[PDB]
Amino acid sequence: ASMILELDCGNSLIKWRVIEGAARSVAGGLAESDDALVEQLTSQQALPVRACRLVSVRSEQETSQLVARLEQLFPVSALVASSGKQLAGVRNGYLDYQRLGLDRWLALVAAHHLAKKACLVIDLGTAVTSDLVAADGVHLGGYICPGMTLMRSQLRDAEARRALASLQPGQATAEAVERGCLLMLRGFVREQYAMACELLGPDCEIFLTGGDAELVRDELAGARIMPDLVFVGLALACPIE
Amino acid sequence: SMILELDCGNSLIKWRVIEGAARSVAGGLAESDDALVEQLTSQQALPVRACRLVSVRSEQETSQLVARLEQLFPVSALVASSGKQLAGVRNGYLDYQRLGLDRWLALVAAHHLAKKACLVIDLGTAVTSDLVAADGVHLGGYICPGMTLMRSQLRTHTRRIRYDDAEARRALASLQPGQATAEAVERGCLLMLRGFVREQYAMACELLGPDCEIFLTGGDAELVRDELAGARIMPDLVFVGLALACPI
Repeated sequence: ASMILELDCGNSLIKWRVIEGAARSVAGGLAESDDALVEQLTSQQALPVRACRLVSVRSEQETSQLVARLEQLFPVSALVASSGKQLAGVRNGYLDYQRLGLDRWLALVAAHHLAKKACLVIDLGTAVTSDLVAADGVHLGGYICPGMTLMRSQLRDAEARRALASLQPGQATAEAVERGCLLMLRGFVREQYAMACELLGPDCEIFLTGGDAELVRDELAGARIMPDLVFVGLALACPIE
Repeated sequence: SMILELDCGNSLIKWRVIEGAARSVAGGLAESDDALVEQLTSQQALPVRACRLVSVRSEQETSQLVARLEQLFPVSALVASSGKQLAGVRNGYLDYQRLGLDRWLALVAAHHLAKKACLVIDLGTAVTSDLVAADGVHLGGYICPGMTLMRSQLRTHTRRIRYDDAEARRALASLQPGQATAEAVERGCLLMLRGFVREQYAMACELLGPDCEIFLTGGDAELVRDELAGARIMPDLVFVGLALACPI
């Protein structure tokens, strides 16, 4: 049969996966550079990839280049997600709908599509984003702030996890920074939940995504953790056969 | 005769001149060793006959600043140094010398003034928070980015984040969901900042008791003080500690 290669092209990373059928992932990875990406994908050209869809927050030129390299590695005609005032019953909340990062857009649309209720959508990645959508599908807007990665490379994995074994006051540089930043991130999440309760109601659905979701999930007992949220939205934005 | 006081941070150099025990009559933020020596020129007259300072810079850069000072004033400059104890306060870092000297003097000043357990947060380019038990024992602290650093990080992360100061200030008039880049970024970062402060307050109530005194310093203290009505805002906290570290 034919499989689909999906990609999320962020500012500093490219996440990809190949799915069989509707959404069963059989392979995927994270590339810190296009060369790393080509390197990883080259090992999967054995897979019957015959379709491709992706979302990108990079320049129109940078994306076309990537698309070109993709269409070289696989016999496909890549679909590229684009800005919209509406998608799957969800209304873009930006003054200028095109100003909304496409990654945030697809994820928040995916969330409302799945919940059909008001929801809080938080992406804990390199950068952190939070978006709120009313029960009627209207996007209220959102927020942006740095993630653990950006906060780190500014003031400075198994060893860092050790510094994070406690959130009590640090007695050494490494501890102060790691615990400081995580408490700042955890603080942000609580501010988002409070804001959502106020504008969406206490029973709103909560969606967490991004590689650092695990660091804050304990704060919201009922939150739904979905590493591939954006990809759910990408299927809606670029439907295939 | 007056005293010239300086706080040499990694970037800016906050200074002031005081008459008597601590009455400030002049001061300012010098973003560079140059925007200082000359900055002590503009509004000038003040007859300083003593000087003390704390610095978190290389022992090189230190005398590099002390240099153009030992010449501008007939004073034998006093420099604050690390310590395991000061004015009844115990340094809480495993290696007492790794603790930022500015943080150190500010938290010591706080306990010196309260004589109770305290939470001390400095809302500057970078944000720091330290806790001190009622017996004067520093439990340690936290370090994280402040507003300017968070903006800087995001700016560097993506070219899609760029706007005017005017648009930036406009954005902070509300904390509701942003509907434009400046609104999402400015409100996001401020909520993260306000969020960090609430976590610190919770951590303090836990380890120090709900009775602990709260001290806020740094230029961005105003952005978060409403969260702690009882908070004591002290822009010059570090200088209270400098006098304890270098008495005159």
